[PDB]
Amino acid sequence: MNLSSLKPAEGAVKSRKRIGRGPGSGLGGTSTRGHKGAKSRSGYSKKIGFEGGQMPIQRRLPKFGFKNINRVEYKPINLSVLQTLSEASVEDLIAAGVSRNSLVKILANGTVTTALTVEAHAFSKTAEEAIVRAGGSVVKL
Amino acid sequence: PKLKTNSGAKKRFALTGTGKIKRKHAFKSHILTKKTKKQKRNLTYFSTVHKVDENAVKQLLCLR
Amino acid sequence: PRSVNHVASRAKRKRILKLTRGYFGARKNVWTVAKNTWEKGLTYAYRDRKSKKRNFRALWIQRINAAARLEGMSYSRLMGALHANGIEINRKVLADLAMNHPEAFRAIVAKVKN
Amino acid sequence: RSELSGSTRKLIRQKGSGGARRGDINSPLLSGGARVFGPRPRNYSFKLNKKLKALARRSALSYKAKNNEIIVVEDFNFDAPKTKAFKAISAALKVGEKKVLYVLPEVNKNVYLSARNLPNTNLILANLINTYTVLASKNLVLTERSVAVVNELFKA
RNA sequence: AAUGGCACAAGGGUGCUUGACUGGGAGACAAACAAGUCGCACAGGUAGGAAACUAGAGCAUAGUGAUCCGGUGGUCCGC
RNA sequence: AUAUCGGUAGGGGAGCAUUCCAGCGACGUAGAAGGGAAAAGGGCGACUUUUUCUGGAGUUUCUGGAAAAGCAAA
RNA sequence: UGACCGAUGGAGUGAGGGCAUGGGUGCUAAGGUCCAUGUCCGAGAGGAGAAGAAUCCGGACCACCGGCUAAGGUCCCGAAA
RNA sequence: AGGGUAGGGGUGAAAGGCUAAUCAACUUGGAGAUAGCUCGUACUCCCCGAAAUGCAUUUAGGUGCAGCCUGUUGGAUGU
RNA sequence: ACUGGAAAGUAUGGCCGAAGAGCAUGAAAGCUGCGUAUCCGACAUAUCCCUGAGUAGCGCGGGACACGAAUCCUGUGUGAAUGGCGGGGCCCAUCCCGUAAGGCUAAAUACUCCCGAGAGACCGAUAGUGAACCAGUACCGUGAGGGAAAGGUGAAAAGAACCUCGAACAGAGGAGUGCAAUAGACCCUGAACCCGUCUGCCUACAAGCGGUAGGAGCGCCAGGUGUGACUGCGUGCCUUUUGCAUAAUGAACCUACGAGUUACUGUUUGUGGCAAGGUUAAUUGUUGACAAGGAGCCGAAGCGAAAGCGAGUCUUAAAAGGGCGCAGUCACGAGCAGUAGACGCGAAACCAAGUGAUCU
RNA sequence: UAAGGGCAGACGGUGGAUGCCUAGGCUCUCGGAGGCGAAGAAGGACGUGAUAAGCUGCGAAAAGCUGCGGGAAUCGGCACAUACGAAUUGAUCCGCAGAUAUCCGAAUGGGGCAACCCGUCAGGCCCCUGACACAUGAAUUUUCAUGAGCGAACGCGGGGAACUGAAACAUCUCAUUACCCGUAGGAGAAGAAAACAAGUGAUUCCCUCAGUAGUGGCGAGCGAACGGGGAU
Ligand SMILES: [K+]
Ligand SMILES: [K+]
Ligand SMILES: [K+]
Ligand SMILES: [K+]
Ligand SMILES: [K+]
Ligand SMILES: [K+]
Ligand SMILES: [K+]
Ligand SMILES: [K+]
Ligand SMILES: [K+]
Ligand SMILES: [K+]
Ligand SMILES: [K+]
Ligand SMILES: [Mg+2]
Ligand SMILES: [Mg+2]
Ligand SMILES: [Mg+2]
Ligand SMILES: [Mg+2]
Ligand SMILES: [Mg+2]
Ligand SMILES: [Mg+2]
Ligand SMILES: [Mg+2]
Ligand SMILES: [Mg+2]
Ligand SMILES: [Mg+2]
Ligand SMILES: [Mg+2]
Ligand SMILES: [Mg+2]
Ligand SMILES: [Mg+2]
Ligand SMILES: [Mg+2]
Ligand SMILES: [Mg+2]
Ligand SMILES: [Mg+2]
Ligand SMILES: [Mg+2]
Ligand SMILES: [Mg+2]
Ligand SMILES: [Mg+2]
Ligand SMILES: [Mg+2]
Ligand SMILES: [Mg+2]
Ligand SMILES: [Mg+2]
Ligand SMILES: [Mg+2]
Ligand SMILES: [Mg+2]
Ligand SMILES: [Mg+2]
Ligand SMILES: [Mg+2]
Ligand SMILES: [Mg+2]
Ligand SMILES: [Mg+2]
Ligand SMILES: [Mg+2]
Ligand SMILES: [Mg+2]
Ligand SMILES: [Mg+2]
Ligand SMILES: [Mg+2]
Ligand SMILES: [Mg+2]
Ligand SMILES: [Mg+2]
Ligand SMILES: [Mg+2]
Ligand SMILES: [Mg+2]
Ligand SMILES: [Mg+2]
Ligand SMILES: [Mg+2]
Ligand SMILES: [Mg+2]
Ligand SMILES: [Mg+2]
Ligand SMILES: [Mg+2]
Ligand SMILES: [Mg+2]
Ligand SMILES: [Mg+2]
Ligand SMILES: [Mg+2]
Ligand SMILES: [Mg+2]
Ligand SMILES: [Mg+2]
Ligand SMILES: [Mg+2]
Ligand SMILES: [Mg+2]
Ligand SMILES: [Mg+2]
Ligand SMILES: [Mg+2]
Ligand SMILES: [Mg+2]
Ligand SMILES: [Mg+2]
Ligand code: NA
Ligand code: NA
Ligand code: NA
Ligand code: NA
Repeated sequence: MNLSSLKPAEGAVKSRKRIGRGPGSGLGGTSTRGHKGAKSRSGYSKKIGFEGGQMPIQRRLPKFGFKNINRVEYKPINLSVLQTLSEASVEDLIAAGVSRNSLVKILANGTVTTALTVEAHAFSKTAEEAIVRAGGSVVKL
Repeated sequence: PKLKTNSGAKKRFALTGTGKIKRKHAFKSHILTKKTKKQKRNLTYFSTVHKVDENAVKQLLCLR
Repeated sequence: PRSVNHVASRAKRKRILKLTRGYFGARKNVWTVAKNTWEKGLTYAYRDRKSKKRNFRALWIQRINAAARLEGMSYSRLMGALHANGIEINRKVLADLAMNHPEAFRAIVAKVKN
Repeated sequence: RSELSGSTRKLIRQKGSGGARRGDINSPLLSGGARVFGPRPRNYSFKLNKKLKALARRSALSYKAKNNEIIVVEDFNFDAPKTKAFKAISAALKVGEKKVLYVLPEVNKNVYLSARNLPNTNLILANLINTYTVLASKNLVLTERSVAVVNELFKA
């Protein structure tokens, strides 16, 4: 093609909807609005959370809980991912192949079966047991 | 401008892993005694938002 | 950019005004009166295309009745005899023969007048 | 309506005049009134992914190469700006009949001045190649160093 | 109150008692939503009884009404 | 192949015309646009072609793009 | 038959009415009023009843100067004894 | 003839009279106030096609959610 | 050379190009004019030991801070210290940070009455500024104030000597100019509503939305066209309604004008690019384009109010006894939503600053 | 018989649609500049031409006067004009610098119904004239500089609504908005820790953090900062 025979992909573009332009279009007259009432007027909007005067659900259910402003959240890395990284080094925590300046926690999802030297901020008990069974090392910092 | 979150909704609702909305149970009568000890149904277990009432809590929490 | 379709807008009216020729008074040339008259005529034309078949069948039946009563029979008796003898000549052909080919109509009548 | 120059005074009283009820003079129903939903100043820029744009550039270059409208000439310099010299080069390369795009590796002030006045010719650096500029011209003339620059910069 | 039930009584007496329990809800009824109704299994330890068994209040259906903000008794987070 | 195809509110699909833009093709004082008359055409339609008179200088096809993008009643 | 059910995008409606049946109310009145079960008008053209929203027959893709029927009809206006 | 009292302010031998043909003032601006109300809403062809009920409501000619329509889908059962 | 009133048009054939931007010229010009690329040019005139007292702090009443009672401010009443004092969200202690009651300070930021150079998938005379022209004019009002309509002969005025009718150019018919005067001053083009003349056919026994379907005769230019005796059927349209010929609403008619738009943020979907990853924002370089910018955002683990544990977790003394869990991302187009006047016209009113006692 | 009427065609009238055209608007970009005025402003009045001036220009020296530089044949402004003159001894025109510049207006000698009336003192002419001076407030020492008024937006400061939303309404919102008033500069304001925080290191602005922390008849709503990346 060139600039004189441009073509988009089939179904990529579509004409917009135009209302109030006659009977043949199927969208004239009342222009998809119905007949009367509040919803047919210019400038109508929905009051969000308004149910006609009944007590709304966000007011009749109770508030619960509190959030911790000093919350430590780790990033879950599993043993199967650790194996995948190990298969094309031994000393792990390279993190350049994945997080970006965060705390990491090793969890037990697959298996290791290979001697690693995994270093991470925190570990699971099953993770440490699996590393020991595979004949590896755990460094926690 | 960006859509604003409803403050009461953000204090009353939470999201789960599958995208379901969980909530606390309001009592029928909040004066315990003269109500059967089976009030653990509304006193111990978090429930979910009914599918019919859904999309309203979503719009309250900015369709999240 | 600013788009106004002056020529197309006027041509649409002029085409319909060409069809409203011959009407009475304002109905021939005054746009909102002429357009109103034209569409009612179109509904009339739709109904009249249906009623034309009824009218022409009634005319054929009346002419056949006259010719058969000349021959000494009524329309209903002649049609009963024709259907019993199983000939498939339709009312338009029978009326055309009755008005223009009386010898052929006489032949048809004599075949079934047994 | 809010930026017309007429006053906001009600033109006629609400009831009793016998005509249509009227507000202020800036109404769109009145001759010389407001322009409803007219144009507003706009920014028409939109975003395409970098990989999408690179793929489009490669697609345009491949279209040219497949349709056999790419020819490679030696690098040349002009001692003085000479439109006749550039025209002679174009006629020798047989790209004077239609639109042609030259791809150069460097500035080449004299060459640019020589090519400035010719109708169906365009000049562009190799590192500034874009899909529209490639597709706009019938023929594409690369130089020896332009081939190397395009190969090293727009590869993969 | 009315309706339905009730003799192996769910009606009336004595004796002993605290199950007017803790942790609970396979499964259903009903229902715009909010609310509502019946009911586990098993474990801990009891009451009655020779045992079997029964007891998570009352023959059943009315006897209240959210959220927010406050009070009281127990038991994780703030600077 | 069979079946189906009345429709208000309303949902869905496919298109015509208008103004400007890019690319590619064209037309015009041997007569452009506009105005009058006539003729033909379209699964169907919005509309499109052709001839002639007036007119006396601009217009148009195809593909894609963008909207001050269509009136009978307030 | 085919559209029943799930999940999702978009709605409109939330003034109904007539007839038949079972009832309440009224006066065993109302083209009255309030419910239930069907149906039609609403949103439905065509035929008969002189002329009638919902009574009887019947659901209109377009064309035809072809044929058969439904309700109801066949002395003339007006098709057919 | 000249002067003074200015907006619910003045003035009123009191009628809520008069205050520039305006009185339970005028001009400009906030301002395109608000109007759950009335009216109006423009090219074409094709396919499908309702509701006028329930619950709640300072609600009753408004609205929320169900019920009934439509588009795309995945299961299958609906009559 | 051709056409033309007139070539810049067409067709040949040449030439310049650091100049093929443009405007004008009797039609559309690289080579006719002014210009353009490029180079050159200014007599002046401008511009470049000491250490902040009615202080810190405090009581009462208020205010600003995102905050509707920690920090900062103060109307009222009080009132120190010289390592001390202040702050880290009520209050105390430890710790950490800082050094009030004195002052000045460029850059990166906001805006356009004005001057200069440019641009537009902006308008083209009911549009675009109210104002293309005599425009804040005419007109209206005591006043503050409100506030229009109105562009186009022709290339060139060559803007019609003279004649005829007529009292007169009032107007016209000629002559003449001109490509054209049916371009003649209101002058390009010259539509509709509305108003006439001529020609053809019909019409004075006939009765309802004015058409529609049949159908003689007459009349024109070879199968088309005008009219139409006579026959059948037919209570306009919009809106609003359970239901409208309705005696419910609405319009004198024509031409022109007139009402779901745009921005941002979500969400769903059609089509695409990458893919366990996806994508840059502000901004920065080289010349709108290429290249750089990884800050940030989503995804990649969940459960629990939380500490926390983790393909588990919560409840429990303990139990699956119960609850919740065991391919994305970035765009382009389209639907919908919210926030902005948000489909258009329409109140009665409320508030602020002014103008009026020339009437009464 | 058509008095009249109906339909069609042709040709006219009226009217000014449409098409084509236009420097008159609209929105911006880049670079400058960001004031004028008591040495009298903005804005006006009255004049000024060979022929009345409606605009334009100018000011009793009045479509104009002088010098220097540029330049070379027409010129004497425009609303469809003739006359009469100027000009190669260099007009007209363009750039820079000068001269003149009536009256009102902050208006400033005193008044006043703006564009007018009435004065005093020093001189000069000659009851009347032309030319001087004669205001007020603040630094100031009666000598001196400065100020007053006007004017686009942007800045800072002093006062400060209501309609509206919350489906009523009073806390709340609209909004420290509209509006009134005062006062700068080319920008203004801010700015060098009795700071944030749980190591950074003065202000200002942009992108994020984030519709998050908070706040709120915990309703409608409102809504940061730390940190990170930049401009400087
Ligand atoms: K008992
Ligand atoms: K009858
Ligand atoms: K008959
Ligand atoms: K030229
Ligand atoms: K002409
Ligand atoms: K012309
Ligand atoms: K005419
Ligand atoms: K007729
Ligand atoms: K009426
Ligand atoms: K008086
Ligand atoms: K400063
Ligand atoms: Mg519809
Ligand atoms: Mg309509
Ligand atoms: Mg309506
Ligand atoms: Mg209604
Ligand atoms: Mg509605
Ligand atoms: Mg409104
Ligand atoms: Mg009309
Ligand atoms: Mg106003
Ligand atoms: Mg306008
Ligand atoms: Mg529009
Ligand atoms: Mg339930
Ligand atoms: Mg059908
Ligand atoms: Mg249909
Ligand atoms: Mg011609
Ligand atoms: Mg055009
Ligand atoms: Mg197109
Ligand atoms: Mg329009
Ligand atoms: Mg129109
Ligand atoms: Mg209702
Ligand atoms: Mg109802
Ligand atoms: Mg009734
Ligand atoms: Mg009855
Ligand atoms: Mg209806
Ligand atoms: Mg029906
Ligand atoms: Mg019928
Ligand atoms: Mg039969
Ligand atoms: Mg009274
Ligand atoms: Mg009066
Ligand atoms: Mg407002
Ligand atoms: Mg209004
Ligand atoms: Mg159907
Ligand atoms: Mg609904
Ligand atoms: Mg010739
Ligand atoms: Mg011409
Ligand atoms: Mg105008
Ligand atoms: Mg006379
Ligand atoms: Mg002519
Ligand atoms: Mg004309
Ligand atoms: Mg008679
Ligand atoms: Mg007769
Ligand atoms: Mg009624
Ligand atoms: Mg009727
Ligand atoms: Mg009405
Ligand atoms: Mg009327
Ligand atoms: Mg009517
Ligand atoms: Mg009208
Ligand atoms: Mg005419
Ligand atoms: Mg003098
Ligand atoms: Mg000189
Ligand atoms: Mg004075
Ligand atoms: Mg309110
Ligand atoms: Na559609
Ligand atoms: Na009074
Ligand atoms: Na006549
Ligand atoms: Na004076």
